[PDB]
Amino acid sequence: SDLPVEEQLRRLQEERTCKVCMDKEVSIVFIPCGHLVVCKDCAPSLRKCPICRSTIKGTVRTFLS
Amino acid sequence: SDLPVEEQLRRLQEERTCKVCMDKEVSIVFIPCGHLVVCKDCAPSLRKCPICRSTIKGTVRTFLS
Ligand code: NA
Ligand code: NA
Ligand SMILES: [Zn+2]
Ligand SMILES: [Zn+2]
Ligand SMILES: [Zn+2]
Ligand SMILES: [Zn+2]
Repeated sequence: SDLPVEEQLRRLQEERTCKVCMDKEVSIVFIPCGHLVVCKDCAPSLRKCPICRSTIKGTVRTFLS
Repeated sequence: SDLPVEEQLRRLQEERTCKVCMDKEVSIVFIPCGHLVVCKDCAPSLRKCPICRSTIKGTVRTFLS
């Protein structure tokens, strides 16, 4: 793709944005699933990953650069 | 911003793309710095993080979703 720019931009914004608050950017990696889908403010409120449903056993704070 | 879409798209592509191979997408988080800047193919060739310069002491495989 090969797809409209604003459509490509929307897809990247979406994958970089928190899946629970739809506001702040992702910054927490779940262990063991490895999803990067929530921000640091939202992570403590979760027992399980929003995407798959693995019970979060650890977390790593990450920075996109 | 408030900036041209193709410019916004370029910035997001760049932050999602490996900083060493400029090809595959980022998928490794460095420990302790927490940078997500390289792919899984490129990570083993590094002793230090490309962005800051922390000596990588561990890694977590992450998936953007
Ligand atoms: Na998990
Ligand atoms: Na590091
Ligand atoms: Zn959030
Ligand atoms: Zn998950
Ligand atoms: Zn790479
Ligand atoms: Zn670093």
